[PDB]
Amino acid sequence: LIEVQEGKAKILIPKADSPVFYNPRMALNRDIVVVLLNILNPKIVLDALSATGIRGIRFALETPAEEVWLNDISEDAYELMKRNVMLNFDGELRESKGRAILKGEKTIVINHDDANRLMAERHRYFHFIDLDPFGSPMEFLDTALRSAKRRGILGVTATDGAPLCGAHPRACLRKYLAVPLRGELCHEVGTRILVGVIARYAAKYDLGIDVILAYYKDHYFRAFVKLKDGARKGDETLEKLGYIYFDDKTGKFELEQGFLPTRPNAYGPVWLGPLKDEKIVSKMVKEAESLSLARKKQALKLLKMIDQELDIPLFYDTHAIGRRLKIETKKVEEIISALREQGYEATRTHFSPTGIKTSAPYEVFIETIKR
Ligand SMILES: C[S@@+](CCC(N)C(=O)[O-])C[C@@H]1OC(n2cnc3c(N)ncnc32)C(O)[C@@H]1O
Repeated sequence: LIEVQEGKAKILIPKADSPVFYNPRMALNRDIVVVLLNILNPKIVLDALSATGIRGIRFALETPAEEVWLNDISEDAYELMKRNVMLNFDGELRESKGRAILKGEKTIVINHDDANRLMAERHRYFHFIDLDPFGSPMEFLDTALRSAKRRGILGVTATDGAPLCGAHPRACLRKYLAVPLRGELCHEVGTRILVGVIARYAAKYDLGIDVILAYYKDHYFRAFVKLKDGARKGDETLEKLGYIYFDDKTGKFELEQGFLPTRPNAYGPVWLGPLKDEKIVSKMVKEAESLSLARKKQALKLLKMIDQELDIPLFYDTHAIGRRLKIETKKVEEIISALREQGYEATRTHFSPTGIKTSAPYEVFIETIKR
């Protein structure tokens, strides 16, 4: 059992297969949540699957959250959670039947249980829930949508890019109830599928969603959504769903808005609405800068890219399109400059190193990239 530090938190992690899971590479993902929570200010928050407890501990130490819940089904994780919490906080941790509570400046609740059972007990209780599972979050989604306030925030992660990026089509249909698209656009389609499944599951509770921030990074998808209260809110949310058509011979895509597609070879359903709230993401860049984070340089690099990134469905991948059409292409920076000079919005995208988001028609893009 060695000690490590992440952000303002110091935790004990076992040494190697490990009894309690901890991934230092996820320090960035945790930094982004911290930044967002300092903008939204949720009071009651839940770290549904905390393992070592690092996420919830940082929520308590680095954000305005007043009541923080840490939960894990593993006995080992639970014991480690209590230890690391008391490693960062003073006081006596009162425990009773797989539940330990500390009532200090911040109220910390440590629970040993199935996330679905805990969330079912806390109906319409949390202002913010963070679902960070090992793989798919689908077995916890429906209950999280009932555990969060009707105007709460949901932070969702999916680490199984295989089905979301199209490698495992069958699994994607089973888990996400959507037809995935392979290729250069898969990182974004996977992200829009995640957001779209959250929107679809939310509808039955007469709730809609506004995406605060949804992105892809190092083989995992993240979606922060704000629940909207009302049947009409839910109707308008479903109206933002749609499908994608992809011509594998050219890289040209088409979009169809609607609950159901009306042509063959449709991919989706996917969320065709905004993948970010401009104002909030803009504020996150500033907030990240004024905060001490675990991976501050990587967090700013990602947030700045997303901040300047055009918020529009899909993009054109210079490399992939070049390979499909069998043509030579210009460099990305040369293409963006050329597109802007012609009056079209054009930016790079975090979804791909060679991707370009632009309002320009496919044909205009092709004429511009042709070298
Ligand atoms: C990759 S880890 C989570 C990490 C994290 N939240 C962070 O930033 O370190 C997911 C894990 O979820 C678990 N788990 C699996 N099923 C669960 C369930 N039904 N309820 C609560 N926890 C569960 C674990 O035992 C384990 O600690």
